[PDB]
Amino acid sequence: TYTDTQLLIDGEWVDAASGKTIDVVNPATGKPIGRVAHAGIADLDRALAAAQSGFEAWRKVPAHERAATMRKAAALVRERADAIAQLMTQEQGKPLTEARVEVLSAADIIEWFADEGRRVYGRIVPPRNLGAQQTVVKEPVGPVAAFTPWNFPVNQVVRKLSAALATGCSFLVKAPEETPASPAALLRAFVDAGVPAGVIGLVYGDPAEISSYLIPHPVIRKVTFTGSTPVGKQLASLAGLHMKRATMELGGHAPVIVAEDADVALAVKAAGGAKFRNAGQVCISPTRFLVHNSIRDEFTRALVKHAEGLKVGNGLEEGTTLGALANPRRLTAMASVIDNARKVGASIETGGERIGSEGNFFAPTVIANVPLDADVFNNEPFGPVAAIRGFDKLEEAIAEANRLPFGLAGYAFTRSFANVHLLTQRLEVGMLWINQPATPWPEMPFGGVKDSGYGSEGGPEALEPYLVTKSVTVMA
Amino acid sequence: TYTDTQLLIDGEWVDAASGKTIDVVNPATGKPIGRVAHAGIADLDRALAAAQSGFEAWRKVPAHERAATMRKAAALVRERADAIAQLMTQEQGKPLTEARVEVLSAADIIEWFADEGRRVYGRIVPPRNLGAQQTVVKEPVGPVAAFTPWNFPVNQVVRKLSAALATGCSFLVKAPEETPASPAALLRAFVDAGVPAGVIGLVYGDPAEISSYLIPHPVIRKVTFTGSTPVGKQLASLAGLHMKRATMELGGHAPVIVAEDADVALAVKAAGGAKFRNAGQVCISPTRFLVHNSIRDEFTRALVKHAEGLKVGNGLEEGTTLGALANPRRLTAMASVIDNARKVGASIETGGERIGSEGNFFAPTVIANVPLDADVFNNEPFGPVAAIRGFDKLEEAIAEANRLPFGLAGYAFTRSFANVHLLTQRLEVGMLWINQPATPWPEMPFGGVKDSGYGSEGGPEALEPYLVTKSVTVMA
Amino acid sequence: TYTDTQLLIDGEWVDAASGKTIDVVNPATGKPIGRVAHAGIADLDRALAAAQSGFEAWRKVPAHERAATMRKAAALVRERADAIAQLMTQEQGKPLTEARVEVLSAADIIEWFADEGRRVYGRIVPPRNLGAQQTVVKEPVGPVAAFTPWNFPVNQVVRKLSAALATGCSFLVKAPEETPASPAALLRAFVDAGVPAGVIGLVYGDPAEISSYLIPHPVIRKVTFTGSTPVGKQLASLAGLHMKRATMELGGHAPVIVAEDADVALAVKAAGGAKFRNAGQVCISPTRFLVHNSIRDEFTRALVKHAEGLKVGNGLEEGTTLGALANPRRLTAMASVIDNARKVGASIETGGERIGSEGNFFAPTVIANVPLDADVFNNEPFGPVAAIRGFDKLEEAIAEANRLPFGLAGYAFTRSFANVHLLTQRLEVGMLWINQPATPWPEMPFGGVKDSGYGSEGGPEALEPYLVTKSVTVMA
Amino acid sequence: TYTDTQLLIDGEWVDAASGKTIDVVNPATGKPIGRVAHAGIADLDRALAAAQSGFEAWRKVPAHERAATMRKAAALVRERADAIAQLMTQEQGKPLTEARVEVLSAADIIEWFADEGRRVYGRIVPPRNLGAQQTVVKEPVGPVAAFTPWNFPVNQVVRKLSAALATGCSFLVKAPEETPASPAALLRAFVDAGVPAGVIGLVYGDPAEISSYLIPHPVIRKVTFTGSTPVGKQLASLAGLHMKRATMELGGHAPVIVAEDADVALAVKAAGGAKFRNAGQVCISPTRFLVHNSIRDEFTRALVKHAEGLKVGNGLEEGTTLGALANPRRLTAMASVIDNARKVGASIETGGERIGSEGNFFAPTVIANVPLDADVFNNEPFGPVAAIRGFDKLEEAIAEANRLPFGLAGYAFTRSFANVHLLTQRLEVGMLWINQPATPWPEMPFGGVKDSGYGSEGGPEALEPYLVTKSVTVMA
Repeated sequence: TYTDTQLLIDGEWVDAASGKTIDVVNPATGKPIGRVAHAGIADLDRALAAAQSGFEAWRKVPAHERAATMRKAAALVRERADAIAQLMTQEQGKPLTEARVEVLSAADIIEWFADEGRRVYGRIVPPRNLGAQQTVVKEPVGPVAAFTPWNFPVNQVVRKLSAALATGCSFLVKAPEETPASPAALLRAFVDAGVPAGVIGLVYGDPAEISSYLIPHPVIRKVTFTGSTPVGKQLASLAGLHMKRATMELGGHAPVIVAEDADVALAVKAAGGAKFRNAGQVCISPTRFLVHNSIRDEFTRALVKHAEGLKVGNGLEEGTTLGALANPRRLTAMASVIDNARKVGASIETGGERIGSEGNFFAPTVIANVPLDADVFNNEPFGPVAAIRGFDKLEEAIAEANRLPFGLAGYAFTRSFANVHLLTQRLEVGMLWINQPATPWPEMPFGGVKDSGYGSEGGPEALEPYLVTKSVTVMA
Repeated sequence: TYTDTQLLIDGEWVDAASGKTIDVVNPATGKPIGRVAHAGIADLDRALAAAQSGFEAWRKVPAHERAATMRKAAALVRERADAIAQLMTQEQGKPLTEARVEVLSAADIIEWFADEGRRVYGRIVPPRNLGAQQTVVKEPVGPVAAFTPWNFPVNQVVRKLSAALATGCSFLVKAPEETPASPAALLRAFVDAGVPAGVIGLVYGDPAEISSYLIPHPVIRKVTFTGSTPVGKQLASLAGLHMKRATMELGGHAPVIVAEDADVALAVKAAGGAKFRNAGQVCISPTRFLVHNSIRDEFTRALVKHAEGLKVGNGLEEGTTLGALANPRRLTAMASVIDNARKVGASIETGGERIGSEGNFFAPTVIANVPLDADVFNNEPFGPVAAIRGFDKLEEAIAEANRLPFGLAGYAFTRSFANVHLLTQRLEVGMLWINQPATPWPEMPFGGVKDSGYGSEGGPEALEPYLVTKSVTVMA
Repeated sequence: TYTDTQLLIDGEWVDAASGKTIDVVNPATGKPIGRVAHAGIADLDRALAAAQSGFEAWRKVPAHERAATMRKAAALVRERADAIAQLMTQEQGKPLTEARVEVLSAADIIEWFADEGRRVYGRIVPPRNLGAQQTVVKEPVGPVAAFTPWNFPVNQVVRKLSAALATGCSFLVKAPEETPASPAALLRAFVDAGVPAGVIGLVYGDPAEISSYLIPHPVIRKVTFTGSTPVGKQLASLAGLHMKRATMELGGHAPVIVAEDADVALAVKAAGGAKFRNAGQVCISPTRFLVHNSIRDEFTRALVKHAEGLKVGNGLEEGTTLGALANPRRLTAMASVIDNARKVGASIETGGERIGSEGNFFAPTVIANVPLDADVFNNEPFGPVAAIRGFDKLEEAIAEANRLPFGLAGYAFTRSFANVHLLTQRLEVGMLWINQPATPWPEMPFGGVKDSGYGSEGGPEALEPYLVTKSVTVMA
Repeated sequence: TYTDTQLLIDGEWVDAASGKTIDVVNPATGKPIGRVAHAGIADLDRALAAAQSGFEAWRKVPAHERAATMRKAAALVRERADAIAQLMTQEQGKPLTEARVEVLSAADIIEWFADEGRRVYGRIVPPRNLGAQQTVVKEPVGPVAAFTPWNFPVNQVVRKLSAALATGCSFLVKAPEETPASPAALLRAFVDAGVPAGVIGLVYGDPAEISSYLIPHPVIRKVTFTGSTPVGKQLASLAGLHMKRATMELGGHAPVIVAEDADVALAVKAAGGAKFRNAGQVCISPTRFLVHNSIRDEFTRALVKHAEGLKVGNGLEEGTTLGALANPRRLTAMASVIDNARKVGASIETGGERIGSEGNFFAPTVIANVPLDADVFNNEPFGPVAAIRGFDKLEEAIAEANRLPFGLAGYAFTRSFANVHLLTQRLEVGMLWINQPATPWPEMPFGGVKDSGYGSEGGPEALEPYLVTKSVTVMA
């Protein structure tokens, strides 16, 4: 089974006013599995009024009470994690084992942010005149509009929602029409835990119509988007025209630097595992493997061996470790990336093809001998493709790593302090993981640089985009 | 004496390749006093290249060395304060005494920021696996494009410049064509102190063309603009379209709430004195005077008396306490504000006319019986005009204070703790001063909310728009 | 019912080696209710070995796991709060309603410290040479010896224990022989929640023999004591002789300043309620009431009215609001304080006598017209006695407030910002509460100044006495 | 030239009421050079009264004014660096070049602390009831009694003095009778800068009698001592008996771990150079050289060569790189250390004798084949003596590094990240420097663990022993 999804407005699950719905298909099959309410402008006016009213309510609830309510939502997300994961796998394609991991960590994230909300500290500044008190108070910015994409239906809502809620903001999210049930199950946990009516809202419909209406509207004080770099540029431009606070989490093109002193088995296990996680459909997925010439061939073979050991299948089989891609455009885009690679003289080491003629299954693919003008080494592939090149000198790996307008994550494998320290200072990324896969715990900052966007969704830094800082000076 | 001003590119004071200049007028007389170079695209290209190199240089200079270099520049600014102030008054209109105060407070800013650059701290997070070290590191964002207005020619530059230098970014500023010499003099103190070629640049010319070229350019990593709300919106739109970090300090419309228990005489002294400072051409200037009805008449008359005491004349003549407005557009703008007040039934209690027929002199003006639809109570007048309205309940004054889309500064006068705490919580402003005029020290955050923009220019918060946060996790 | 109490050593509840026990009496009755193991030196050697081994174990458990374990202990303390409170009332005398409040808030404290342990942050310092990394790491100091008194058997263990546990330290507490069962029930929750063997230890016996042995012993790296000022001086002296880190929470003598603009009903309700809480047996209990002459008489009558409305009785009756004093020396000391008051010419307004001839019931007592040489206005009474004097000028109240070598808490009632600000800057206390009773939440610092001791048991500051800070600089 | 030194009391350089003096010797010659006033109880009484008044004064001076005053003092210290260094070398023994370095680094300290005084921040805690404001405020503790040793006469004073002045405490120091003039000269820079009468005081005399009088005295709120472990224990015992805040910087015994992958030449240059700095009379001097057996012989010979290169002679003669030891007790102490090394079977590889028959000259000495029971490997030698021992496993070196009750500084040389991280975690020291000598900058914490005491003299942490934390909760 798989349920139809409704809008959440003012504490109620409701149909759109007009009754219109959008069909939802299972990517592993191509067959309808349900429908989602298609909101129009009238449903949006009701969500906005409600968000305003919810903000006036929520900002008055003391932080410790807000925290206890959020921890209650978290316990419910944990309990319902298998049922929610089954919804997710069906609508998005990832393996059930991966969906379960995603939802359980959603509960972890909520819990950390609930406690963070109690530690939004102000400051007292030693004054220039002892007869005055000089303070810096932090307070919530107001109603937030969030736009979240399909690759992690739950986890891309959960950080934004948790940070908003921990600060005293209300929250109105447009989630993906193609993966709508698992984000709605997340918000249902919050409604059941006692977050009052209007603090949270959820809508689905025509993405352009919704974002063009919410972002200029005077109820909304803060906008947050995660998605593609070109769509973000369009939304950050609209937000700027209406002077709205904005954060953006966009495309990455993560380099992997395998230094001469690297453990190779480890690199392959850690970066290769990470590459094929959610079929490469991750803003932090390692893409450009820069491997020292001394071990390049050995690395390339071991990666090929890892790709070929993946069990492609419908994500509901527990043994499936590579599911279908999320939707048919991902096939088109993977076909295009692989064509261009062949055309520019790269070698397709394994994979490189659609599997079957039903659903969106594409084969895990490793490209070697990749020239620098290849599409895969310039545009974000966002799919189950690795591209390998060699280097001699660590300084040339770093410059390659920094060549692109992205961005976001980077990985490396090395053992010397000197290399760790050099990669730390020089690599143009928001997050760098060395000798392990990505472990984006909620207490670590998470966000990009350059075209990958700005603002963090972890650590205390994650609260700041939702806060206003106010200087107060009172002469006694 | 008044000097002609050049562009600063890659260590060198130079003319524009085209040789073009713009005439500089003294607002007190209407008479030409000098000229400034009118930069074109070609000179911007050399500034941008120089900025790139300067960033590579300055990012490598240890913070304690950057700090000592910045502190020398500040010592130079102090040494040259009379000369700088003389240039400012001539080009901008303010009295010599206020110019000197601006220039000295510039030095105070540079010093605080010099020291703050040494305290851009990272952090170490207790890890989930004890074999890994989880750190968060702070780094400079990159080359900055800055755009600054004419109201405080030196001070609007210095906070942006100081922030950028303390973090290790390079800095390219477009300063006002109408007030070129005093900022160029500030920049010349930094060159003479030892800031290397390319780290700082200064251009003048057509503002639209400079903005449109610098903001989309891939060398610029971060944009900062101080100015009016409409231009900031156009600039933030563009920044967004090209995914640039942006901060904005825009229009204010500061309410002043004089409560039933206020010390009226202190209220007149503090907020009257602040009103006519720089002839009200200040983003935090008290404008909407909300006075409890019990003391409204007493307050109006005392404010009228304070306006009448002011000595209007040329800024070089000692005695002068209110100079000329900075340009002919401000006179037209004041007559419109006053014509509208009268049209809508308000009473001009004093002032309200041009003085003489040469230069930009406007009498200090107090308006009462102001209806809620008068231009002065909706648009930022940015001029030597106070508007007074009465209230009965503090709650009504608070709701009026929040009514407009602006939210920069707020003022109040009251003695009860409960009202301090209420005002602190409820007022939608970035900065609030109670029982005193504004004292915007560099250690205090300084920035807006709503249509007044975002990002702070004081406190440790002023460094954050100039920094990227990198999560680094290394497994042993 | 009421249970006999054992030692906790190495995960096991055990008798002392020798079999010796100490009888426990109910203060409301004077009758034996049980016994507690009397530890000797051999039991201490076993506790110390175990604490060493527990420290090596606990310091290796990642913080998030430590937190989850502590939150589990907390949920068990919450569930068992009524059963634990019944033990407490019996052995200590406080009303059951007060005992329940104490234990429930113990669970709150644990939960806040569990999350605090995850936020023990290090720092990265911008280096003087870019080739080095300069860091500040925080790590646990080691095995802690804690000595806790009888007035709040559970809450004086719980803060020390929680802070130790959140930092990675092991913990060995000597709890009170006269109130031993409710602290043992607290530690039992931690054992049941999965804190491993030896991380926590609990012993009872001859207070001088235990503290003389634990404090010099090389396993113990940190000592913490809460109790009387003269006993602390002796223990801080021993700790200093063996160079052991020490914190001390000692006697208070809390002033209450009721200013001329005070709400009187509120002052009486808030400070009077607080005075008779746990029969005045609290280091923060308001003792010296300094009331403005204009309302002194009205305050004195309303306090008398509050004291006379207390229902004296055995604490197990739900309606009892003043229980018996904790032990027979409290009667002797209250007899002495009241004698001296009468002798120096003070007036006993109500109470002043033992009630009955069984148990330790003393009457709630209010003394007025108190000269400055009266014992009650110099030595900490630690019992159900208030002492009232007048003042004319707020500055004279403050000097009186600051006259004594204590210390700890202070209270006031006033409405003006000016007074709030003056009391804030001038009053020599660790904690100041204004227009309310004490609400010592775990997120607020808690500790004294002067003879009241040093170190805080709340806020992040509470972790620092358990941490070592290490500067690390590594040249690449 | 060398000058006689006086007491500094309440703004005035004065003699002791008794008129007594102590002779000051030049350690390089044995010859008298001057005298210092020998303070008695009566002069201490005037210092204590003056300290009380000075505290009342300085606590009222806004932090930005305190900072500017401190920065002037620092500018004076720089101006007078040759003169101060001349006094130091004469009285203390170190070469002129090292004295000048000490004096200049003093100025650097004062400046950092000046700036840190402006950033003693309080905080605002999200409240449990929104009608209350919960703040935590920082205040100066009160008058300080400081006791400082002869090894860095100016530098051991300056950190304590700077900390105390930045927080707003007053300061009374007993400096070394054997090296009086250079600290008095430092204190004279603060008097000439404008620090008011009473805020700073300076006495000399009988150390025991001064200590016993100042520590129990009710004017003294905080004690700080730098010195040997046995005297610190006696002083901490007394501080404790009178419930005074105390910090202690005591004996160190720094291990140096040269790992199998070390750069041996850098190891010799960094830790050899640091060994003979101030002829090893430093609390963080490398002493126990633990060298991997593979490179031990290479290391020993290179260190012997570096010791042999040093130029022994009077500190005023240029060329001199190792001066005389500071007093005759240090010669006796070195002969004992060397007599014991030889008795226990170690080999003296170079040095190990007195040079000449006048003054306190000792040859730079390297000892190898050192058994674990030799005095040099258990007691702090505080002299120009390195002891070398080999190891096979890094784990054995780490367990030796931790074996002693001292734990001040530690050094290592290694290239692998895993060893940096291991050493960082496992070494029981306050400060660790890897691949470089010690660089104790004022922004880095500086303090011990175990028998080396407690409290930091660097970083923001250096201010915390000089501050009290006050929780303030005000209900509207």
